[PDB]
Amino acid sequence: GMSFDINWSTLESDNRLNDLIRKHLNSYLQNTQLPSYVSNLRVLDFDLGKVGPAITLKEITDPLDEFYDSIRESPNDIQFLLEVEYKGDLLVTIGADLVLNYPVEKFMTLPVKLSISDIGLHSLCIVACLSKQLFLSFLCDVSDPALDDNQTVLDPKGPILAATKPLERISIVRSMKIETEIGEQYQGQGSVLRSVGELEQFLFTIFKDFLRKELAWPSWINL
Amino acid sequence: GMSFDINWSTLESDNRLNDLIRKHLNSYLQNTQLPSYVSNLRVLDFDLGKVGPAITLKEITDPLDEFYDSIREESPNDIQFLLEVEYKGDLLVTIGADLVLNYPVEKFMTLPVKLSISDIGLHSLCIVACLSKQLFLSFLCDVSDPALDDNQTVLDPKGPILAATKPLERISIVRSMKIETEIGEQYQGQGSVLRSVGELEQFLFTIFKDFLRKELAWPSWINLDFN
Repeated sequence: GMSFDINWSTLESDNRLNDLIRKHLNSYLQNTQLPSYVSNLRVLDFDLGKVGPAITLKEITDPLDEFYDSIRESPNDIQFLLEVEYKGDLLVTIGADLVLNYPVEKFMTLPVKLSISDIGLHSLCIVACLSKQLFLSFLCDVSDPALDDNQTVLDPKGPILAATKPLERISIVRSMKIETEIGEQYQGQGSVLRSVGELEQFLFTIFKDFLRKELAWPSWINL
Repeated sequence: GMSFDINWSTLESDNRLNDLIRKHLNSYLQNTQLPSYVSNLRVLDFDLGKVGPAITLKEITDPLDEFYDSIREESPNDIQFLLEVEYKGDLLVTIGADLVLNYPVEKFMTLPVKLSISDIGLHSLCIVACLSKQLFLSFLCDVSDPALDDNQTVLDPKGPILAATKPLERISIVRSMKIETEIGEQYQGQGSVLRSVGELEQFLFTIFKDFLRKELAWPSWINLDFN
């Protein structure tokens, strides 16, 4: 490709944007139900990073007709079909309050720190634009099995775009790293470490679901 | 900012884009009048590079009306970006030249010679307009151009930038450039050869600048269409 360094300070600040994303994500978190062992989940900080994705424009066409059906509830309009490969420094700092003991009740609360980072990604996205609104979406994973025999992704009767069989499609996100810091007080006993463990499992699944319902086809991010 | 790698291979081409630029640069060279010391100028190879510019968003607006009559020529919502572009990438031009030497006697000798233009410095204000269905890029100004003091907005059509376009009244889009020259090592001894080479390097420098002026600098512009 070719190396670009893009700065949009005057459109919206990195601070501003990061906090917009942070507020969405918090909106997803405080609107999902929480388990036994976690009492409070919130996004402390979000940082999109200084490292972006490798974008490969593969096709350019008119927007899909499902958009026109979406607005019937022209022209000028154009959709990009892009092969996006992200291996960057997106960082989500999440705070939580873990509930410690089965015995008796509510024995102790703990402040805990989780860090979602190093998000791996190879995927097919479409970015459509139609007066006025701009449309970004993650369609597929590049190595998803229903692209075999070179069948174009933009086929509406295809399984991709139909989304008739979500179970069979490989997850958009290929890699992820969730780390967890607790006070050195509690690194000693395994009960705490176990609760931490499935806290990170739960967080993994929660994030999985977030991207599924926000970014994955059929779920749209709209500007 | 944020680091992007953009690839437009699906639409040609690294080869075909390079060869297009090469063909039109050759078109410029073969159509420019030459000094006595250089007989022939030609483009051996062109390579846009793997390194692009640092782009900073500098406001946004609806496209200038000049576009719309340059389309009466022949739509909301079209849009124009005003960009601070800073290029110091790896653009590489390999140019062949025929050197004329006539020291003793007359037209004594001509010398196949090979020049390398590289490290093109650039810091400028560009505008990228998109109207159905066409995308228009043009380099308006140099960042440190004197008609940008007063903080007079560039997009003022009555302002000098956009209206004037006078040949020498705006600092050249191109700030820096480095030209190397390869000749037969048997000729590295003679000073006359080296001096002719120097004059050639300067002349080539100039030529390339005005080429980029005539191709990129407002009111000249580049068109990419989707049809």
